[PDB]
Amino acid sequence: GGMILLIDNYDSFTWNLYQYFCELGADVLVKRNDALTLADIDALKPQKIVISPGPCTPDEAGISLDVIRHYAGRLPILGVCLGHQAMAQAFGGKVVRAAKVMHGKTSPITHNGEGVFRGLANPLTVTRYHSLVVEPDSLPACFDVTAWSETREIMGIRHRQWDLEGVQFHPESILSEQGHQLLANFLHR
Amino acid sequence: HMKTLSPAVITLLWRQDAAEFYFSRLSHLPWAMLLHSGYADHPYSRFDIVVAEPICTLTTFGKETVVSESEKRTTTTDDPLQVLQQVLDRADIRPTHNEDLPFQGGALGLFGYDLGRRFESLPEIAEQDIVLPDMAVGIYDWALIVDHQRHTVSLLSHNDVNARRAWLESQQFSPQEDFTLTSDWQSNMTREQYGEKFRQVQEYLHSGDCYQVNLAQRFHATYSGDEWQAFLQLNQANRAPFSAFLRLEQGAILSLSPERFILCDNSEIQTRPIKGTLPRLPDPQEDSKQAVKLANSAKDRAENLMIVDLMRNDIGRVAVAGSVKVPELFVVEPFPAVHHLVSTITAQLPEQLHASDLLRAAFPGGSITGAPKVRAMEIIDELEPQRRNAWCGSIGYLSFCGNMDTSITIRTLTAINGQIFCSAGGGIVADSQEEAEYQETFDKVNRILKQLEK
Ligand SMILES: N[C@@H](Cc1c[nH]c2ccccc12)C(=O)O
Ligand SMILES: [Cl-]
Ligand SMILES: [Cl-]
Ligand SMILES: [Cl-]
Ligand SMILES: [Cl-]
Ligand SMILES: [Mg+2]
Ligand SMILES: [Zn+2]
Repeated sequence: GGMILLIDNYDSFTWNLYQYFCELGADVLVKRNDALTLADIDALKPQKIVISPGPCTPDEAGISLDVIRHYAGRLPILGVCLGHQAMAQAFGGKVVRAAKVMHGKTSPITHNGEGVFRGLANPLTVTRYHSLVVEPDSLPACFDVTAWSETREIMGIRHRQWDLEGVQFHPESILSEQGHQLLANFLHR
Repeated sequence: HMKTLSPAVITLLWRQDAAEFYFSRLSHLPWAMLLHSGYADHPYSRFDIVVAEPICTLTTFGKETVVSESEKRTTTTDDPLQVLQQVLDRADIRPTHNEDLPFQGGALGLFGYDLGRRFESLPEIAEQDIVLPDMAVGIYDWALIVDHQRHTVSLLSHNDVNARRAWLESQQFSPQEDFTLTSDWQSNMTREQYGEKFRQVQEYLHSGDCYQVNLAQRFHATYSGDEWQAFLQLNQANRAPFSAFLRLEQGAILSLSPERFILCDNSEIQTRPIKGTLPRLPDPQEDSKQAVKLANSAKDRAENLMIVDLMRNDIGRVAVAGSVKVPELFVVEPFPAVHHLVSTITAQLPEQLHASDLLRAAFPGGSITGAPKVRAMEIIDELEPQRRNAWCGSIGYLSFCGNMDTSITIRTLTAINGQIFCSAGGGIVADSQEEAEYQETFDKVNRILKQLEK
């Protein structure tokens, strides 16, 4: 029995994520990255937090980084695309150009059946809208990689101790398989 | 409000052509409007709607809406769809839904593409060379409904349906001088100039500004004679289920649109984005093959799903809770000129919203702008020489009962002070190819353009 806070980082498909979560029975509060402070979050008392995709860098994602630093190990956090990159960067990871431009291409990803991939089919076909990946050689030791592209780019990370996980792709997208079961893992873990 | 009672209905004599027969005599009256299902065999081709003689009109040019009643005329800078909803509410006609009578009176007319500039801040690079409203909507307290499923012709009115029957039967039809084109068709761009714009768009897709852009060209010719005779012959040939003839104060809109923008039927929302087209082929064996090539083309399925993701988001902003579903993907719909790839998104309108609020959230269509929508529109304004005006807007109705249906005004001509305009576009992705997409525009309107050449 808990509200989910979706931090909107001004993506074009933010309501697709809100609707997917609503389809799964979740009470979602949508607040924008510049419309919330960490103190405001404490009083809203969320049970879980999702950092939405966005066109900006983690630095320009308002309170996104601030939220990860403060709530890591206190509340479950999911990061999607930008939210995933912000998650990596907050622990000392770097973001880099992808291999090629990935504008609504789908791609098969292999995974280890851990975190949000618990119970899901392997491989999984998913869509990427954005052209930046987490740098593997830089990835902090506190994260396992949960999924890889055909190219061995990072498509998911999970913290080894705390409930906080990131996916590079768009599960909310109709082009992406088992988006519902993926987000249901996060919701009901 | 004051009138919750259902409108009085009179059934007239069934004939398949009832709408063209009754509308002939009204075709010359400003604010006379026909929505025609093109006589199409199509799951969304059932109703022809005829209105005229509105109790109230709304005209939007730029930041001003003029609302004209009998003698009263007001001007306002307010949101045009908020003004429209206020006028509907102020009419104090509130009937229950009737599945057989989807428009029970209310608003009907044109929402032009450049009405979108009232909902988003956009650059002003493209040249405004057609003076015709961004919104031209009449309020009607009556209608004539032709139902091709029940084979019924219904005349409804919230005033005196008997007087309206007589008023209608009393009007008579002196066929006007026949339509002729008095010049050849001429594009607003050379094939060279298309390229320069096609390359500039792909340059913008590589930067990852946007993922998709509908790039359009416009053909113009001079004409003389009655636009209604042109429409009768185009309507026959195009069999398009979202066809319309609007007589405006400034000119006529001849819509042969096959595309539905948004339907709101007893709070059940539906949108059917067209994205993906292959031309139709002479040999009936080779043409059945095109329908499978189109359905099974990975490039074309990708482009479509991008637009489904866009429409899911536009509708999802305002839809109820977890109501946004995608019940059907990549159905191929054959039309005389072209096969089209059509996907359908459904949702529920919350009781706190109106169909007008739904229309504001989604307008203009993702299917004819691109993704992200605002950047696609920025680029379109930057590269297309002239504003789109009535083309790639919407024609449709907002019933007093709460229902709505709208088109996208593709395959739509504007006829104004002796000039006739026809536009054709096509979705551009990084993968797509200059000559294919240039030729795609021609394939979309050639039968239209050539049918009018004599
Ligand atoms: N085809 C629609 C009615 C319709 C015809 N042409 C239109 C143009 C715009 C909006 C609706 C329409 C139906 O059966 O209900
Ligand atoms: Cl198209
Ligand atoms: Cl299939
Ligand atoms: Cl579904
Ligand atoms: Cl077109
Ligand atoms: Mg195409
Ligand atoms: Zn992304």
